[PDB]
Amino acid sequence: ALRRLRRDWALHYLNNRFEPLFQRFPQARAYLEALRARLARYAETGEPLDPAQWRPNLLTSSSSGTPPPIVYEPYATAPRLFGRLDYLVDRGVWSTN
Amino acid sequence: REAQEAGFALSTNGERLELTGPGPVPAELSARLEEVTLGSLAASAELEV
Amino acid sequence: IHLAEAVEGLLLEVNRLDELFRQGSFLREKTQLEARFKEAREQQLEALR
Repeated sequence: ALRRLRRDWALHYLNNRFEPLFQRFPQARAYLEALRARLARYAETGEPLDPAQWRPNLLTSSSSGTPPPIVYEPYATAPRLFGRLDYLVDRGVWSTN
Repeated sequence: REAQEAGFALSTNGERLELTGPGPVPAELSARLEEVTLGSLAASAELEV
Repeated sequence: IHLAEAVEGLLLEVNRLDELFRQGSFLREKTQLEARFKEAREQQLEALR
């Protein structure tokens, strides 16, 4: 019950912080809702949030379209074409974010 | 001063501490006690940073 | 980039959540909850006694 109280108090507080962000980024509604749920989960459970696991990866740089994004890849391999999913090793175990 | 005004003695055993007095401690001053101990811990944290 | 800075602020909001849990109102609510549960426990125990 105290975990429930922590979670719902956190949700009530974060509503005021996410509503302006909801208006600012309506397209990011799903991501913002998931992040708010994760923050509530951290508030109740106490599990330390990983910033590297909840930081949106900005693959693209905002281009004006003039000139449009032009990429030349003479050495066109699968990691260099589709992008490679990097991994980190902890205790000899593969992991990624 | 806000606790002894209610007739409660603040017993300390480190950063964490409790109250000694007749009957159970009411909610307000118990909340104040745990509030100040949590604040002291986080204040040591921000002191070190 | 605006989304990145906003989500960075949201990630930093973990400290804001922590300091909300040291505030007077939330802690008073928590102490009232634990106090009602406790007094239920003592009333059950004294009924048994």
